[PDB]
Amino acid sequence: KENHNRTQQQVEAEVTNIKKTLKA
Amino acid sequence: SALEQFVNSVRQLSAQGQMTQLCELINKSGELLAKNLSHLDTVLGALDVQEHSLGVLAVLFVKFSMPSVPDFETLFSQVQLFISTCNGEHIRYATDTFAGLCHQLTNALVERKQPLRGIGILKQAIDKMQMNTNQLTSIHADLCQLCLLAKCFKPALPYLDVDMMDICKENGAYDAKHFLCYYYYGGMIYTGLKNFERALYFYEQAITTPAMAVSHIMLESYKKYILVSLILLGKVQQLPKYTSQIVGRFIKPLSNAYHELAQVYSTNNPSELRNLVNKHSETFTRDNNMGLVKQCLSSLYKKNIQRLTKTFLTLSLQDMASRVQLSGPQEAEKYVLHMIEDGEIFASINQKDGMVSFHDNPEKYNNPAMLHNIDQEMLKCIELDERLKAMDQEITVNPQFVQK
Amino acid sequence: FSFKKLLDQCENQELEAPGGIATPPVYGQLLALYLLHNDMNNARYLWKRIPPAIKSANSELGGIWSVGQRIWQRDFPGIYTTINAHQWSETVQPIMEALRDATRRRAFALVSQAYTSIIADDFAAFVGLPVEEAVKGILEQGWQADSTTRMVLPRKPEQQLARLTDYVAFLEN
Amino acid sequence: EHLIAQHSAIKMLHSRVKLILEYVKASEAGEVPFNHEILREAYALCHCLPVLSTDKFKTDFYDQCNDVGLMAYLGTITKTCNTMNQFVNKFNVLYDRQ
Amino acid sequence: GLISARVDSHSKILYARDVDQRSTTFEKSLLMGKEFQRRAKAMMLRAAVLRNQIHVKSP
Amino acid sequence: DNTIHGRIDQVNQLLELDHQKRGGARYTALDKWTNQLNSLNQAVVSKLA
Repeated sequence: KENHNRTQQQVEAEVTNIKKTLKA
Repeated sequence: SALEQFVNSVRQLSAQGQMTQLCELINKSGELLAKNLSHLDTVLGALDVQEHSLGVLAVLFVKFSMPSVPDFETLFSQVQLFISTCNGEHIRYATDTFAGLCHQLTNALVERKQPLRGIGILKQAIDKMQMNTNQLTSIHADLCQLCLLAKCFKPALPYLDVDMMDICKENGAYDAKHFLCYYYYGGMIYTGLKNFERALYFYEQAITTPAMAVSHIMLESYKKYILVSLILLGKVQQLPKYTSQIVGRFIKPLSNAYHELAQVYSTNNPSELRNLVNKHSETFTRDNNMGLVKQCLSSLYKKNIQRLTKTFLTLSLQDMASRVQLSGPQEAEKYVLHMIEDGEIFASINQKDGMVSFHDNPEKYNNPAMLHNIDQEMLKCIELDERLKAMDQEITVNPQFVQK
Repeated sequence: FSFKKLLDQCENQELEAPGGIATPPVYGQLLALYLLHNDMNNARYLWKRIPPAIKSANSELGGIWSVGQRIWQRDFPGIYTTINAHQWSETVQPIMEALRDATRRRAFALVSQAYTSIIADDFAAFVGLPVEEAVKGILEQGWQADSTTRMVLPRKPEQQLARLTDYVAFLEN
Repeated sequence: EHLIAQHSAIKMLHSRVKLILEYVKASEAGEVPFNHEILREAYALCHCLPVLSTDKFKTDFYDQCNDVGLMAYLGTITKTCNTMNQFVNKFNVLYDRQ
Repeated sequence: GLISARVDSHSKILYARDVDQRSTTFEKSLLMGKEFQRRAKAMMLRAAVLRNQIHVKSP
Repeated sequence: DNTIHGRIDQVNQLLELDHQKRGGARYTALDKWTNQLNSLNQAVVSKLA
């Protein structure tokens, strides 16, 4: 359970970072 | 003279990076490269051979004539040694001339009619060119033909039991011919070993290829699809919804004998089927699938006998060999015995009374071994879902899939 | 046991060892050993791919593809008759010494659930023994014969807790 | 959280079987007066195992196991269909040319 | 599906049969699972070919 | 006329009455679930045309 939610939160963080850098 | 600069460059450009410019200068050709290079090939292979050997051999092999003249044994030995011990991930930087070299080797072997030496060569080339084992390469269509023209079906089995989930782009090339040929030759191989359940799947994956023109590799994948579906099942299976409309417009009218054969193999009556096989004997033997058609005629009897189990609990052998038209209790005895031995029917013979007793009671699901079956079928779906999630997260983070 | 290792050894020596055509010893060994494992689909192609020069020179191989057809068109008396027809060197003698046992066990397993009452004369041809010798040896296994009519009646003879946790952890993610 | 409710009841059965075993060994080697009644009831308790290993039991037990296995199989098929739909929806956005 | 019966053509007796609900359920569920896995593999291959844009040109 | 819940046995001159009721609601539910998944899967797959 811990590994699955860490992976999900990391994917979400990567997507958020991509969204932020896309504003260029 | 000038080649000495070219040979040295690959010596110094390699083993230190600069791999982008290496493929650039390899693509600069050399205008037949002074074809007498057979001496410099061995020395250039510092460490585990090299990459420029691929560039030399690709030019050597396709001189569109006299491969390398009668240097064949030496050329074949060089190709075999190179492919066996090319090593390195560098061979994946140029999966455009590697596939070309393998294709040229396959064509030469097929022309020279020794398609058995190359089965061992295109087994390391596949193993040392794909990222993982679930990736389809253009070489998969060469092994499945080499091991089909030279009846040796078992070496290809490890490469046909993998469910492919990715297709190599090969940095250009990879026309649809390779994809169609792999899924046609695999179906032919599986049919030859009497594995019809997966032969039908392999043929279906070739018919449903996106198309806009008729190709004579999809016609002889519908003609055989009909027969394999009539052998494995009692009817022609329905092609998937996303099937290209070209199959339903020109491919279908071109195959009219086989649809007629299915029509006769829709009302259970071997008398008309036997006549139809002979009336259309020219078409069935011109397409080379004569022998896969007689299997349908032999399977009609085995289908009728199984259909007897849904109505009868005990039948007489003389009486049984009058509804399935077997013409003799003695032959019906062996027809039932063969089906019992193959696990197609559940019955028992009584030679005293001469009667066949149908059991129709295979299994009650209270076995600790059926739990193993459910466990395996659950594990396969678990792995499938994990794969789907894995190649879904790779799209969720795609920079292109944030703007749309 | 040991025959599977021999089989894969001949397969490897057929694929990579020769320059396209292998020696008649390994060719015939593979052909005869395919029949032992009941792999007629592969044996037919092995016979079809043999060059038409070993066949006309080493005729003994043509003998081996004389047992095979008998397995192909299932004919137990044909199998037993043809096995006892030819002979070769010490390469197929132990092959057709386990093939005999395999065929005789296949016949016994065949007439144990397909037939519930069979003539003793037909049973003798099935198993491959003389009728008198067959009936006397039948009675030990418990199959009840019936004399004066020769109608033998064959008679039929650790981490689960981890797996369930793995399924639960998957369903709930 | 379900396995802990079954981890606190086995821990109570174990800590009693262990005490009974210790008392039996003490009576054997000699530490307490030889009481016949206790050593007879312990024999009966030992003879009580296994608990109902009849042939009809290991058909109902396996019936239940197979029923739950099939239910689990269908649950995984449904979850895989949901993942199927999610991936297909996410795919027909990027690689759409119509 | 009009009469759920089986003919015994030795003593000429028409027996009434009863379908086993549990066995039928298990059989059809296993068959559905097999078909679903086949369709899943086919769709994954279709996704690969669509992603790579493999088709035969009219030329 | 739905008054006796049984069936006759002619060859043995019997009357077999219906008395046992196995689980008929769990297997029907499982059949409905299987049949509905068989259609949902096709509907999902056909979206990738």
